[PDB]
Formats: sequence, structure tokens, C-alpha cells
Amino acid sequence: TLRAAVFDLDGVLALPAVFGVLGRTEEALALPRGLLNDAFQKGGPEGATTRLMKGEITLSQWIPLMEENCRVCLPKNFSIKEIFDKAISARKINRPMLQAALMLRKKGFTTAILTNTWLDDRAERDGLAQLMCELKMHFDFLIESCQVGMVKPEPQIYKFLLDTLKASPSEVVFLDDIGANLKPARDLGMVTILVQDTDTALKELEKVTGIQLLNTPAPLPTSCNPSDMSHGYVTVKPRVRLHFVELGSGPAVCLCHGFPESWYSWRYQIPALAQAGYRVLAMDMKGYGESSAPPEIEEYCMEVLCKEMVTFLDKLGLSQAVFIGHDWGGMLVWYMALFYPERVRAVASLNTPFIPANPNMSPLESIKANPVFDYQLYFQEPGVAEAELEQNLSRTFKSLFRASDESVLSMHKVCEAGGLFVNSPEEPSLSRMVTEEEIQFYVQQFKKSGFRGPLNWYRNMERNWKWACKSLGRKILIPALMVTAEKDFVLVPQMSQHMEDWIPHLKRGHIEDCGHWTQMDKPTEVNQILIKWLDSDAR
Amino acid sequence: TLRAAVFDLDGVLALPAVFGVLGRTEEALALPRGLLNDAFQKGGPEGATTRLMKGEITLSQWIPLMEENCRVCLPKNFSIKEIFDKAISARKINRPMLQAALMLRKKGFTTAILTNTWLDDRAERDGLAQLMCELKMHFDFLIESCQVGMVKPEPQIYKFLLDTLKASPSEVVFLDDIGANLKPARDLGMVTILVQDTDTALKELEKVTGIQLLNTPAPLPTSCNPSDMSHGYVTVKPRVRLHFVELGSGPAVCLCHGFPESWYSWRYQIPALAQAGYRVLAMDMKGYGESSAPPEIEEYCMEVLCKEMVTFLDKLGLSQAVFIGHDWGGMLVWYMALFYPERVRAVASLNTPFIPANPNMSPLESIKANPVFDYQLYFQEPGVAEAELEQNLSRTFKSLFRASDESVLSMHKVCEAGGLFVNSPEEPSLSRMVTEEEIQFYVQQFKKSGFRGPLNWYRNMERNWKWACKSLGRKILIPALMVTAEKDFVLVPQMSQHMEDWIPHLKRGHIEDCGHWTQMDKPTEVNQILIKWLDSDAR
Ligand SMILES: Cc1ccc2nc(N)sc2c1
Ligand SMILES: Cc1ccc2nc(N)sc2c1
Repeated sequence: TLRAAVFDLDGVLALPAVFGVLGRTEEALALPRGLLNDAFQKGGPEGATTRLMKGEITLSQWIPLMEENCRVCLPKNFSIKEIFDKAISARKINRPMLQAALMLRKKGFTTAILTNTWLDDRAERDGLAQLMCELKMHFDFLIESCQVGMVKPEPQIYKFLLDTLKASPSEVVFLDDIGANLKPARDLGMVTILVQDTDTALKELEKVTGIQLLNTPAPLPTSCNPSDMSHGYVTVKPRVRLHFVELGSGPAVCLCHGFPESWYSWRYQIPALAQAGYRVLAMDMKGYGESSAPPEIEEYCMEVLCKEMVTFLDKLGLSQAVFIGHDWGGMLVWYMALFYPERVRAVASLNTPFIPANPNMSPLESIKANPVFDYQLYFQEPGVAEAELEQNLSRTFKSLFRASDESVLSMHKVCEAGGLFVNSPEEPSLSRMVTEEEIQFYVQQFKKSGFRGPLNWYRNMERNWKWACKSLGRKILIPALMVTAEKDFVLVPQMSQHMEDWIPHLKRGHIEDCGHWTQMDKPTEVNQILIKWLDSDAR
Repeated sequence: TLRAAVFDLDGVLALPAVFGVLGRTEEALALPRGLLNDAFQKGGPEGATTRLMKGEITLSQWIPLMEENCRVCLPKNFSIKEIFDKAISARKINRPMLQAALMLRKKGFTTAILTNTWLDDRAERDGLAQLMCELKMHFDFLIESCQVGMVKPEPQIYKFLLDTLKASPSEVVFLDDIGANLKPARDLGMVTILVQDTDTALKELEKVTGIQLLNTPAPLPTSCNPSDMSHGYVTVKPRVRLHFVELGSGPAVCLCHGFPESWYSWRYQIPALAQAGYRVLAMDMKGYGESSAPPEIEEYCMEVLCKEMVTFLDKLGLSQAVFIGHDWGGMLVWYMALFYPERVRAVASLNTPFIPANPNMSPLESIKANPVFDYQLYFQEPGVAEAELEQNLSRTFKSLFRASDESVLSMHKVCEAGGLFVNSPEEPSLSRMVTEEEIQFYVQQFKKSGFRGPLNWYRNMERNWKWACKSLGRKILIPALMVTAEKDFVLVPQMSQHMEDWIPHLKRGHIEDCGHWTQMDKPTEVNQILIKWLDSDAR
């Protein structure tokens, strides 16, 4: 039975192939047929191309050698450099091929990329570096000819492949677009697939593995494995350290989760935003995960939380970041925009609207007026909600993290009922949004500090109201995005209806059939909305 | 006696002032004198400018209000927006004023910036954000009118200042360029300085504090306080985690220290390179500080160290970084350029030359041929150098870290003498390069793993030679910088003489009167050379 799948890069995981560029160049320049593809393979195993592929020489050293092999006289302005630059640049990931490799790995397969490639020292080498970065992360192994000093079709590279896989040949599927490179794998006893068009190749792959790879439902975006992330720690004041996970390069994007969450609530956004060209900083907010959790209520007022986030930027040497928040994180991000506009490149909130403080009413009065905000009154008394939320962590997270159609907690008459989970099962079912392993990650994070620091975010109503009143004459004039979720029955879309009075240039996003837990309920759509907005408004 | 110094921003720590822009605009546009400066101060304490300065409104809301106050009819293409944008943009740090504030703080003074400023939401706000970032880091406090809701000359802001300083008025020097804003500080009993030209202001400051501030020797670049840095951690494989310190935004610059050092050996470079527009990642190399230190010799061969640095980039989501190394770090960086050019944006080495492996001689033979490399033979036997280096850490670092004229260790006949420190004092004097506190930082770092992992870097001669021989047909064609140190008697400048044969486009730097410990011996010159090279060759 098959347990490993091997993919070539050129013409398999990445399209169009280079062989399908030299042929097109010959045609465009009306040169004799196969001239360029012959100069490319001249000298065979002893030629300049084999030396390049084995890592003996770099791509920039290979360019003049390819020109000599090319020397029916060639045109006036010919450049092997220009042809190869354009070819490499045009080559993109073959998304359905990658999707099939992802599915096989998800089902227990060991996956690998085996490729005849070069050491790229061209001034434009970053393009290919980025491509390989994106692809390699999805595979157990990447075997490059220039790094191993062996090339396909040499029999040694196939034995090297089997040794790295720790598998017998009959346990391996080998996909390649070059018949000659497929030949040694077959002779060894491996299942082989000659890749011409992707669809046929995947039909052959589905037939041999017995796993559905074609016509499959839309896959979820790439997630995060906590142990594979870069973890950052900044002391913002003597007893307060902030933890964050960091991925990517480009403009800084600071992700701020809500209650009772984690940096991990952004797991589907972190790889997507980094791939989109941003440096993502996903915070554990004060009171959570690996960040400090002081017990004092006042340590969690918006004024102090915002000051600490400014100190966080100061210590990392960041003059600005784009701030994206959800729930309490969304509230924080609007206040960062109002009090520290110079430090905020742009601001986006998921679910949480911007509603100016009412100076003519106490915040307690305003919360009491809306039945859906009853849970916030239940959270007021120190110790009550901590005891209910800390009693059984697995039950807490399984009851909370549910999609709109999954018997979501009721939040009216929480005080009258005497708790959030009083009418909830002791062993709730697992939501379609989360795996048991994801629930256990939140359980392990909350074992450190519990719910005191997180609940304290709700315990500064009067303090936050007095601070917010200082901003009543201001408008938000920096780039801003409000994302509403149709089925969030607490942070309803309608609550955001007057935002343009205070944020005149506001841009919007709206997600249908989306509950409170936006990032994990609808990850693909969140990613689409945020990336589109970042690329147009945040640079 | 004075113990606190307070500085204004506009016209004191930053020049030219905005008052010295509205006057110049009037003159350039032939408008009546004081017209613009009158429209700017219209309504006095009740006017639009006071509201802006107290934080009631933002700068973008203030622009139309300033235009109404401006409304001898004004020209056709007038813009308050364009005038203020250009004014803010032209304003730069007043370096001798900053240098005096730095000296007072170094001598025990509490320093603060007290400024009438605004909430900047202009599309160009980052310029001012960057300026404030750079300035604020050097002071104990930053008091901004728009954040405190109080302005100079109101008496409340001065009482607020004294409260934040925790000092009596007679203990405070207050420097301001506006006579009216100086008046309330004087009436309170503070020493005041009316700042017109910097030199006169500093003569007055020197006279009142009794500290030399003018005509002082060239100051050292800003250093790092370990507890104020962002600390990052990446697991590169099951038992190996790499620690790094991170500062700044822009292209990634990876700093790789030598033996027996730390990320802290780059303390003078980290703030300078981040300020220059780069994202600095200063590593604790494998075997050091907070990075993992496995005991096996093979874990420290160049092939594995380089593979781990590629994994480090992969996990951080970086397609490339510029790699800058010193000593063993310099050796690593040349091999990163040779084996992973696609991942190396540019490469620079301090002291360590690039010398291709000799396939016709064993590396032991080559090291034996040069008397200055004797210490490397002494480092071969596992346990011998560990015992001598670990016996007294303070003695180890004080004996090693010395400038060229400070009885530097002799490195010939180390084996014959039976150790590095056999002819060295038990209590060496402190080098001019280091403070006792800096020595104690290295002592504390080396208490975790000792010298086994670090010494193992020298213990892979044959392994590194076999790997390097695979690269003999290659050239380094990516941007490269070689920095030589005149007085490094081991890694002599002459050893780099043939580098252009293998790196034809090589750029150079040379530092006179510089020993082996380049970064701390000559920090200002290292910073100048690296920043100039980064800005021209690394983008
Ligand atoms: C804190 C919070 C807010 C909204 C919400 N909506 C749910 N269905 S559970 C829940 C929890
Ligand atoms: C490891 C090493 C290399 C050069 C050197 N030069 C000195 N003066 S101490 C020292 C130590």
C-alpha cells in the first residue's frame, strides 16, 4: 500500500515549465525548431547544464556558457538572461496540484518535492526564493539536485529519495512531466505518473491512492502549528511582558484578539497575510496566554492597554503598524486610532463597531438597555464568572466556540439564570469550526492565568467612558475598515450603521452566515477582505 | 542642587521650528508681516490651535479651521496643508541638544521632553512618528500637551511636570525657545534657559549644571539594554531553538557573532541599523546564550549551521535576509552566500576573509603552517579549553576583550605554554572597550552552556573542508562587503588580498587602529561602513 508521494517542481507543482518557454522563444523569434532546447542540453552528463543542476556552478556563471552553446545566425538583441528571467518570473504554483499534495499529507502520506534545480544568484533571485518558501512549507522533504550533487535521471538520486522517505519503492507514487526522469523510478518499482495536464494526472493519482483529490470541497486556508512559529516577548513595564507570534516581511500588521481568546484565534490569517506581503505580529493580549496577567482591574482599562501597545511598538522599533482587532481587540484598535493616529498605519475591526461614548448616560445604564449585553453585567462581580469559566476549560471553549447553527450560547437573562453555561450540556459536542486538538491548545493556554485578567477587560466601564469622552470632538481620518458578521447576535451589523458620521472615509466588509467567532467561522472570506483592504489602503 | 532637565521639542530638540516657517512663508509670498502667525494663534485660549494642542481635535480637523482664520487677499494656489507638510518634513533632531540631554542622563539626571503638540492623522504622519520614536527613547519621560489635555503656558502642566519628575522646582532646569512658556516655570522656582542659538543655550546649561556639555569628545553610538529588547525564539529542529533580538522595520539584516560572543556583541550596531531603516535580527548563534547548545561536535559543522539558519528564515517567513558576520559568524555568512544565494540579499564580513578550501592539503596542515592559528590546535582536544575558559568567566572575558594597545592575549605557542591565559593576570584590568556591567552580561550568558558548543565550531575542520570543496567551481556574485581591521593580528587584512578572484564585484571597508573585537573597538566606524554599504547595495 502507498504511503509516500513525490512531486517534481517544473511542470508539476509549478506552471508553465521552462521547456515550455524555450520552444515558445524559438517560435516567437522564428528560429529553427529545438535550437534553444538543444543548446540547453548540450554535452549531456558532461555539459554546462548538468554542472549547474549538480551545484558545481551557479546560474550567473551558467549564463555565458549557455550563450556559447547557442553560438542561421541568432538575432541582434538576443539575451539568454532576459529569456530565463521572464520564464522563471512567469512560473507560478499549480494550485490544484498543491491542493492534492496537501490532501495526501492530511491523510497520513509522507510528501516530498524532488527537483533538478540550480543555485540562483541572479539580482532577481528573490522571486524564486519566495516561490520555494511558499511551496516547501507544505511538504515533509525538499530534495534539490544542486544541494545533493546528484540529478534525475541518475539512479543514485532515487536511492537517496527512498533513504530520506524511509520507504520501500512500492510504497511511493512519483509524479513527473519528463518521461526520462520517470523511467528510473519505475525500474525501481515505484508507482509513476506522467504529468501532461493536471486534471489527468490527478485522476491517475486518485485511482492509485484511493483518496478523492479531484472535485473536492473548498479547502480551509493554511493554519499555524504553535511549535513551528517564531515567538516574541517584549517587556512593556516592570511586571508586564507581551508575547506575540511573528511571520512574514513587509509592513507591520498587529492582530489583536477578543475575549476569551489567543494569538491562535488568528491561525488562518497569519500564513495568508504573511504570504500577501506583510509582517504579521499576532498578540497574546494582556491577561492571556504567554503575556503577563496582573490581577488588578485598573491594569485592563483601555488607556493603559493602549499605552502598553504604544510601548510595544517603541521597543520593537516600529514607528507604525496596521491594527486589526476582533471583539475586545476591535475596541482597542478603534481607541489606538483615536489616541495614537501617528502610530496607526490603518485600522480594521471585525464585528466591534465604533460607537462614541455618550456623555449624558453612565455606561452601566447603556449596557442595561440592551438584553443581548446581559453577559457583560454577569462579568462585573469579581470571582463569579472566573469560577464558572475555570471549572471545566474543555467545556468552556467547546460551549463558546460554535458556528451560528450549532446551538450557540444564549446571552439574555445570564444573570437571572445564574451563569453562561447553566442551560448548556456538561460534555458539549465539538463544533465544525474546531478540532479537539485546537480546543486543547486553548485549554493549555488558559491553565496559566485563567480568566481574571481577561474578565477585567469588561471591568473598566466608567474608567473607559471618562477616557473616551476626551475624544468626543475627534474624527477617525486614517484608513479604516469595518467588517460586519451577519449572525453575530451580540455585535450585530446594525450597531455599526452610524460609523460614517465619525469615520467619513470608512471602508466596509460584510460576511454572511458568520457568527461571533469570525476568523475561524469564515477564514477564507476574512482573508479575502483583509488582503484586498491592506493592498489598497495600507500599502 | 539640580537633578532633572526638561527640554521643549520645537526649536530646542528639533530644528528649524514651525514659528520659523510661517514667517518665511509670509516673506516668500510677500504677505503682510505676522499674518500667518496671527491666524495660527487666533482666539488664544479659546481658539482652534489651543483645541488642537489639548487633543480636543486632530491635525486633519484643524487644517480647515486654520484656513478660515487665514481668510490683501491671499494668493490663487494657497494651501495650509502644503505649508505645514513641508515645515514638519524639514524639522530634524538638533544633534548637539540631544547629545547634551544624553550626557546629563548619563551623569544621573532625570530627563524629560515637555511639548505642545498635536494628534497627527495626516497621510504623511509617519515622518513625525519616526522623529518622536528616535527622540523619546533617550528620555525618562515624554509629556505631550494633546495627551495630557493641558498646554504651556497654563500653570497646571508645570505642576503635572513636577509631579511626574518627583522633584522640587529648584532641582529642575527647563529649556524653551518661547519666553511666555518659560515664564510659568521661572515663577515656580525652576532654573530656566531661553533657547535662541544652541551653543549659547548649552553654555548656560553647562554653567548651571557644572557638567561639560560643549566641546566634549565624540560620543559612542547608542547601545542596547537587554531587558528593553524584543526577544525572539524559533525552534529549527526538535532539540534546537535559536534566540535573537529584533529591532526596526525594513529589509531583514541578520547579525552573526563570532567566538566566544553573543547577540550583545552587536549592541552598538542594533540601534544604528534599525534607525537607518532596517529590521535587525541579532542572533545568539547555536551553542550560545539563550540558543540551544547540544554537546555533539557534528552539530556545529558549517553544513548543519547553515541549514539551521535557512530553517530559521523559513520559520520567520523571510525569503531573504542580508547576512553580516564577524569571526566564526563571518565564516558562516560566506558559506550562506555560496550554498544558499537565493536566501542571501547581500553578505558582509568583519575580519574573516573568504579563502577557498585547498583540495590538495588537509585543513590541519594549513592551520599548522601559520603560527598565529596555534590557538585553534589548542581548541581541538575536547575538555582542555572548556576547563581553562570556564574556570573564571570574568577573567576569561576581561582577558579576551581588549583593544590593540591593551596587552592583548598572545596567540603563538598556546599549546607549548599550555593554555590561553597561562601568562595572563588572575585579575585583568578592565578594557576601555567594556564596562564591568557589560563583562557581567557575558559572564551570565556563559553560565548556561559554557564553552563546549562554542568550541565545537573549531572542531569540524575536516567536515567543513569536504563540504567547502563542493563549492570550488563557484563564485560569489551577490552583493558582498569585506571589512578589514588593521590590528587584528590573527585575521590580518592581508589574508583577504585574493578575495576578488572569487568575488569579482566585492566592495571593501577598512578600519585603522582596530583589533579583533571590531564592533566594540570601533563602533562608530563599523556603523558608518555598514550603513553606507546597506543603503547602496542591499536596498
Ligand atoms: C464574549 C461573547 C460575545 C458574543 C458571543 N456570541 C456567542 N454566540 S458566544 C459569545 C461570547
Ligand atoms: C578567537 C580570537 C581570535 C583573535 C583574537 N585576537 C585577540 N587579541 S584575542 C582573539 C581571540
